[PDB]
Amino acid sequence: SNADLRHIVIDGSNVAMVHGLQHYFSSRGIAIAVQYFWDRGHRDITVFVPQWAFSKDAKVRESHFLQKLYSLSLLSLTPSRVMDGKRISSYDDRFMVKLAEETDGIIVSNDQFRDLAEESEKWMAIIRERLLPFTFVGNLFMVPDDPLGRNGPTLDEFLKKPA
RNA sequence: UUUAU
Ligand SMILES: [Mg+2]
Ligand SMILES: [Mg+2]
Repeated sequence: SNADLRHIVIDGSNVAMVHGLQHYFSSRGIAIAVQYFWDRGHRDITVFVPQWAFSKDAKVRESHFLQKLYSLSLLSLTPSRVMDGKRISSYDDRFMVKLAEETDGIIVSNDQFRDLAEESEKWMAIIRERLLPFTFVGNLFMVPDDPLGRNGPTLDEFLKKPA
C-alpha cells in the first residue's frame, strides 16, 4: 500500500483449526486469512504449516488451498517426521517468532506464546506488541479494530511501521 | 510441542 506495511506471519495450523471448529484442519481458513491481508495491500506474507500437512497419510481438509498458497510463494513448511510410528515435529511456534523478529512483522494466531515470551526481552516484547488474534464466522475472517484493547493502537497503526 | 484456549 504505502511501503510501510508490516510483514504478516500466519500460524497456519492455528488458523486452520479455528476455521475447522477444532475438528478439521481447514485449509480454506488459511486462504481466507491470507486474502484478508492481501486485500489490505500486504505483499509480505508468510504462512507456516508443518511438513505433515502435505503428507498423503494426514487428514487435512481442502488441501488444494495449501498447494495454491505454496505456488504463490506464501507457504513455508516446518519440519516433521514419523520415526517408529511416532511423529516428531520441530516446534513451529519458534519459527513464527524468529521470522517476526527478522522482519519486524506481526503474528496472526490465537496462541498466546507464553512459553516463548519467557525466553528473551526481544521475544517477550514481540509477543506483547505484535500478536494479532482473530475470529471466524463461517468463512468470514474478522480481526479486531483494537488488537491490544481499548488503550492500545488501532488495527491500521498496528499493521504499519512508524514511517 | 499433530493447532489453540
Ligand atoms: Mg503451534
Ligand atoms: Mg504454542
